[PDB]
Amino acid sequence: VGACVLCNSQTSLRCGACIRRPFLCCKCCYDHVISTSHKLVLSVNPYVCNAPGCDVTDVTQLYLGGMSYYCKSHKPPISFPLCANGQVFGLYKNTCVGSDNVTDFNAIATCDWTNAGDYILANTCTERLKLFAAETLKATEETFKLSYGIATVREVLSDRELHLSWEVGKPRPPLNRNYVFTGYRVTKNSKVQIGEYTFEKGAVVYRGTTTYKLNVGDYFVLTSHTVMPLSAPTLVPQEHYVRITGLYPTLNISDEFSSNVANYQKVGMQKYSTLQGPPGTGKSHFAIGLALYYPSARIVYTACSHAAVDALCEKALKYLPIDKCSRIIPARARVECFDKFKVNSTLEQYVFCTVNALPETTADIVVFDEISMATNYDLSVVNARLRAKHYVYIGDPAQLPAPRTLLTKGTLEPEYFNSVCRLMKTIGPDMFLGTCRRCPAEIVDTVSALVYDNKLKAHKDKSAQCFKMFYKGVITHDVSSAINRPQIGVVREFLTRNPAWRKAVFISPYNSQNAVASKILGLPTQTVDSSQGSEYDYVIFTQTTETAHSCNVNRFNVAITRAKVGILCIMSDRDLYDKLQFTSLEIP
Ligand SMILES: Nc1ncnc2c1ncn2[C@@H]1O[C@H](COP(=O)(O)OP(=O)(O)NP(=O)(O)O)[C@@H](O)[C@H]1O
Ligand SMILES: [Mg+2]
Ligand SMILES: [Zn+2]
Ligand SMILES: [Zn+2]
Ligand SMILES: [Zn+2]
Repeated sequence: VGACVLCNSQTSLRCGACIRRPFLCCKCCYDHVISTSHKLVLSVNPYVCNAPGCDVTDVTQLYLGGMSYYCKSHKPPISFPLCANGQVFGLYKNTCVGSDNVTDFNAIATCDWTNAGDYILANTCTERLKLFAAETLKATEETFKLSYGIATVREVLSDRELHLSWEVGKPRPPLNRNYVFTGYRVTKNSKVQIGEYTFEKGAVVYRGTTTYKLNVGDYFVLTSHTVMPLSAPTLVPQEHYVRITGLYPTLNISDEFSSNVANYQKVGMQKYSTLQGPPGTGKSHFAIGLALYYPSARIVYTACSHAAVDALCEKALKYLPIDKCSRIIPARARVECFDKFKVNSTLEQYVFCTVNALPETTADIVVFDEISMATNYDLSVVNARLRAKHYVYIGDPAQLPAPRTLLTKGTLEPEYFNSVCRLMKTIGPDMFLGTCRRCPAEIVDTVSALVYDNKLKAHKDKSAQCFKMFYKGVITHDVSSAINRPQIGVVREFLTRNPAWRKAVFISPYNSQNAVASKILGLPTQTVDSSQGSEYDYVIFTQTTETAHSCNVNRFNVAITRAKVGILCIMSDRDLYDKLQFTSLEIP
């Protein structure tokens, strides 16, 4: 027994065909079952024909007789429909209102999440539906991981190398660092977890959360996480204040964070505040300075990726007392991340943690950085677990989004990423930093006229070290990713002529190209995903292919805006090459 998801009308009915089983009132249950393929209803007992040897679970055929339910063919003459005239028989069959926006609920519950419009509706609906939509999406995504087959240990070559065998009749997941597996040891009458594992193609290379000596017969499946019911909203009700509440501002502040003191005051004058900033404009710098303006306040810094949280940790290292910081890493995951703070010291003034690894705790201010990669599920988790006085949502909708791996056909705008990005595109951000304080003028001019509507201002001047070369090269593939060796050879010859560029960071859309360029060039390699929130003096980027993946403007924007001094872009698509306001080089 619970509350309807479309009315809040008390009811005992749930839809069994919905993969989330939401409470539905008598009218809503009727409105849903008559217009969709969903016909199973769950009350105290599932509505099913009490006739011996009958299968009818469809509520549209069932009738009530005494204390049992019968189908259309096994019903007595005096028997009444369970679902008729617009309602469904159930507890509280009389406190049933009826929603006007049930058309939305039907589309959300029945869509496969392969079109952008399915995600548009999941962000433009009511708040009660946003939580439901995020549950259905995450459950759909987690259910789609079961379509891949099991991988078992066939042969152990060494430690960091394996031979795998694949469960028949099912496809194989892509082998790279993005996809994390779980290993199991087969016991007598059960199965026990061995840790976390990731695989790459050399015979496969492996790294584990443990040093376990995996033997033949152990198996790996994509790590699936529990979909939790969402209670707290994506955004709490907005409260505006008349003075600063709960916080005591500092008397003297450093000259770096002096330009944000007006915005820092606005943070403490309202329940939640949004800061939109183009790349390299000081959004994360804004977040760490907030701690210095409210020295007594306890701030929780969170983001959706371990990379973005590490970026905040690096800045916090420079500006905050190191003995007041902590990095929250989840139990028994090796995944290498910033360990210059105390690890898993939840009761510190400053806490740096990932969204899905958040502990249930209070804070004075909550800072959510890189908001473009967030989802409504993430926003709900943050309000659920972190109870704070102030919520600061920081990010750039024109940077990396959350991976919507089931989204296939169509283009989703940044305005439909999540409810916080929805505010930034409609009513505007509460705060805004419009001056890029990191990249040279050539990069800023490129991204300003490319994606930021010529509204991005540069603080740095032309460094004259931003170069672009047009070489398609030779594209070679292994399964998921791709490799362009001639484009790497261009960098190799370039690296001799510019010896100040072998400390540079190599960026590429494909991480097989990263591995190949790491072996031949021997440079530090970062993916666009792994470079988020980070800045490097010199960046070398090879586009590798002209595929739709490599030509993504947001992905391309993030990659080239990582450089603070110089960048070299080996482009394959002339459309993006000509839109680069760099200096062109000549072929040898
Ligand atoms: N007021 C400031 N004083 C000194 N350095 C600053 C200031 N604002 C920004 N910077 C520097 O400019 C760079 C950009 O800041 P940062 O906060 O990392 O960018 P960002 O807003 O997070 N862009 P992104 O990587 O998309 O998150 C960093 O090197 C900062 O140290
Ligand atoms: Mg940032
Ligand atoms: Zn349903
Ligand atoms: Zn209802
Ligand atoms: Zn029957």
